[PDB]
Amino acid sequence: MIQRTPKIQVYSRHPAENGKSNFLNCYVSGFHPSDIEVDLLKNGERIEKVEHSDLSFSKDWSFYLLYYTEFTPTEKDEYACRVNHVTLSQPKIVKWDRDM
Amino acid sequence: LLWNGPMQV
Amino acid sequence: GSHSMRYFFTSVSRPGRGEPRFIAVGYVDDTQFVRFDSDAASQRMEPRAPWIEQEGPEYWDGETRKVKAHSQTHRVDLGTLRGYYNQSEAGSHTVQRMYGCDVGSDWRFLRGYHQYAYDGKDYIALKEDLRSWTAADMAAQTTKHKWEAAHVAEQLRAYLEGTCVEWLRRYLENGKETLQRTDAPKTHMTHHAVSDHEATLRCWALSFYPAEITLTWQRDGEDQTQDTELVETRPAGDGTFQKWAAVVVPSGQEQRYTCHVQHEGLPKPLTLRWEP
Repeated sequence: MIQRTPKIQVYSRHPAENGKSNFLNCYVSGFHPSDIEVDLLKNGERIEKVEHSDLSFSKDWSFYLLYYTEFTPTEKDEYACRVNHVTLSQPKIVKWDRDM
Repeated sequence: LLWNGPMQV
Repeated sequence: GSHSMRYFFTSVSRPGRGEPRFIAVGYVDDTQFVRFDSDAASQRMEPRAPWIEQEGPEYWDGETRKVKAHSQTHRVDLGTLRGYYNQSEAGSHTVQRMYGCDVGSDWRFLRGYHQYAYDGKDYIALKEDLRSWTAADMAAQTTKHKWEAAHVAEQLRAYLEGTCVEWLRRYLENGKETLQRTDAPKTHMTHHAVSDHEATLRCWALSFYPAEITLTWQRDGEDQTQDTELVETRPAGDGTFQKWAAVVVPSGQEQRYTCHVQHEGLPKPLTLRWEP
């Protein structure tokens, strides 16, 4: 059995602008096997209204998925991606850095 | 369009 | 220029939890146009791009029948492979299949492929000539002999050289408004002081299609691939892609560094330079 730990990127569809409708993306790639838990967090609380892409894989056979939610950035709110997978001894939280 | 001919390993 | 149609299939066994998960997805270049998910309510091949929605109920009934025959084949295969490797019934295993065809700028057949993986590793692949197989190990030689006896390669090759390229052409014509597009990257450079002696330059590529791109930093026309921080190309979620590349430079020396962007959508490669 090969096990590959996920790579995680957290980013917006469009350049972030306070008060303006946008999408927050958590892109999880490079992982095996396919069973993975992904949650978008607002100030540490799980967002329910999250969509995801259909499971696909790259030429090395590792899987990738996009999770995304419609949101409005405000100056106060912190967003993060929480990921769990068999390669992770506990959930990895990755913060949304606005400029990135 | 899918292939109609996949065979068991 | 060149185009491709690819189908991707995953099957995951569920020990003590019944039927295996099965997910099938189809792509023209980097655009998903169909899917099937065993966990979904429809139990039908579903559309995922606007231009495939115009195919009639005969198309959908036919793709549904063929995707379910794929599901049944993968169902048997997970049992057969557990047998071949004498693995316990306690563990989950994965089969992955990918096949498809490339055409050139003349929309004529360029190449076809069929790859099959068990637990994230090559099990058996069709060779470039589409006439024979490469089997990864002694278990896969059993499969190889069964597929030779049943002349799978000949009937798979008739699909990859015939049907596959004919329906790719049909989809390229029906999807012209979106499939034939090349969106050149929108590019910009940011500059962030780290200290009085060092600074980060970051080169951005946004809103590009397809996903294939090169972003490279040069110093005095010489590659900098040892000190470049690079992220993997990522989906925006609207059908375009994003990427950035960063380099830490001495303060006062920003004008020595150039960011090189190569993309199918660009007449010629871009060079970007930081100017205050």
